[PDB]
Amino acid sequence: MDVFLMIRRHTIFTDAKESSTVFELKRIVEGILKRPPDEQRLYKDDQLLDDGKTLGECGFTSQTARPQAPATVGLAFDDTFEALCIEPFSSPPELPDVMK
Amino acid sequence: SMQAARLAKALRELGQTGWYWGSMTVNEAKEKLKEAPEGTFLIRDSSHSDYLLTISVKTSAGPTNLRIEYQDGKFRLDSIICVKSKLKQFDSVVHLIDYYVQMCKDKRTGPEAPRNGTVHLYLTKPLYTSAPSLQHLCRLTINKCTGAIWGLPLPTRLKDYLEEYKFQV
Amino acid sequence: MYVKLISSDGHEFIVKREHALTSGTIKAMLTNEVNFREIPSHVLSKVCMYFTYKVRYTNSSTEIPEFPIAPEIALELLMAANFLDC
Ligand SMILES: Cc1cc(CNC(=O)[C@H](Cc2ccc(OP(=O)(O)O)cc2)NC(=O)Cc2ccc(F)cc2)ccc1F
Repeated sequence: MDVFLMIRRHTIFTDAKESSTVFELKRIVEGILKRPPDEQRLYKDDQLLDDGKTLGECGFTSQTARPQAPATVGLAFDDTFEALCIEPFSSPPELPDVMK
Repeated sequence: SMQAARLAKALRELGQTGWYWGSMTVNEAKEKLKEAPEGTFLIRDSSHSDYLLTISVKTSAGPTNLRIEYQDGKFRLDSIICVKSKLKQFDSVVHLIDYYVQMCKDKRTGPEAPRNGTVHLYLTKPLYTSAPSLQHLCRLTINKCTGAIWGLPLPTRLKDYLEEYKFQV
Repeated sequence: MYVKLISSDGHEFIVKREHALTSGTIKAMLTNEVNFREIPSHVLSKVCMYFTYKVRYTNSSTEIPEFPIAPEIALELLMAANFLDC
């Protein structure tokens, strides 16, 4: 049922239903980001998604995207759509040798 | 006294575990543990006049219950299952737990019962009442890495928080 | 309803305002944005992950799973969790 994700752009925390459509996701980004769904594109892994399918039909499960380990998703916003660019987070420093 | 102080200290860390269930019944325990994987455990108050706390743990046969004994400032598993010399004593009931948990983690004990009579307690992961503090979820994580917290690149105040709960479960 | 949280390397995070109020230090301060200038991004992302893990599993109805914390960021995120009071 519930499936917890992370929309990341150049990151949004949210939960969704396994039966929710991919178009239903573009409506949630419209609320906060204030951009129309027609000006939106999603990219699970490196693959675009049809707005008619659901999250499960695109490979999202409550076992894969738990709240403690949420599977993340990407977004690409003039004339043409932009490219999907997501910047990783900082690198955790080296382990102190005692904790190694 | 030394007993009275160490006693209240034992319950105070028991409140920090997040897997202490206070006033709970066996039937409430049997239900909350009916679906958990083998090895899941919890600690609750005991319904016997001579016992305070009791371990409720899931096995392949279903949930079962073991009582914890207190005698002259020492915690140990119920002495009616084995000779007392084979039942290690402790100060904090949490240290008792962490010891029997870490033994199974070290594969010094398995889910099958020994045939030479010694105590057999299979414990894996605890069952939490509520999601603990993120702070506490590192105190656990850090303790699974090292027991020399005072040799860490930490502020002294943070280390004193670690020293209050030194266990790995 | 939503809040934006900024890290040291500038990474922006948008979570439910209820998810952010589990942290006590954030609750006192509530524009609808907060800049954390000591907490790097790799730590800032996990605290929000703890926020969901806290809201979803405040009830014991569902079996609470363990929160996975890698030992490398444990030192840092303990200091951050003490900052945010969560
Ligand atoms: C793990 C382990 C177990 C044993 C022997 N254990 C028992 O035979 C206990 C006795 C007991 C009963 C209540 C109790 O709770 P309380 O009295 O409130 O403390 C404490 C102990 N019987 C049961 O479990 C049967 C049962 C099961 C589910 C229920 F829903 C109700 C009852 C020896 C070694 C060992 F390694």
